[PDB]
Amino acid sequence: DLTISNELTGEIYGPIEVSEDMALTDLIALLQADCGFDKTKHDLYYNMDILDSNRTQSLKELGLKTDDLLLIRGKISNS
Amino acid sequence: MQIFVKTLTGKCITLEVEPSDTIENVKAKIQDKEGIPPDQQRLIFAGKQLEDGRTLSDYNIQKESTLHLVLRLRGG
Repeated sequence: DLTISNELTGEIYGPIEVSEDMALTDLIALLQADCGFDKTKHDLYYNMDILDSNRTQSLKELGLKTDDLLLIRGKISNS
Repeated sequence: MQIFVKTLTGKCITLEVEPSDTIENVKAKIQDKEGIPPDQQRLIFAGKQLEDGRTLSDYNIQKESTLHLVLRLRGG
């Protein structure tokens, strides 16, 4: 139940179906394409924390469940 | 009818509503339970945003509908 909410532009996306066998980078790709996320000039808020380089763990390791939500923030006045 | 509202914190809340219930009224029920002000409450159903001045039947919201409650946080 991927709940992508880009509160920077006020754009909410539809609920995407995720899987444990799904690569993190694959999801990130969709995020950078559809949502417009960026791993250089954007900050990814996972639940209540930031996706740091230390968190190289995949979805099935980060703790994905029935409710998966990704918040897009950062940019300028936030980072 | 009963609906399911999932918050960003990963909480599944069930609310008792009617097909003729207004979105704003639903927000009031959320406010009464969670305490979060209606102004900071952004409800989205199936990717479609719900306006306070609209009803559940307007968005075809039926029983056991899964809604997403986004909170417009001023800080981050």
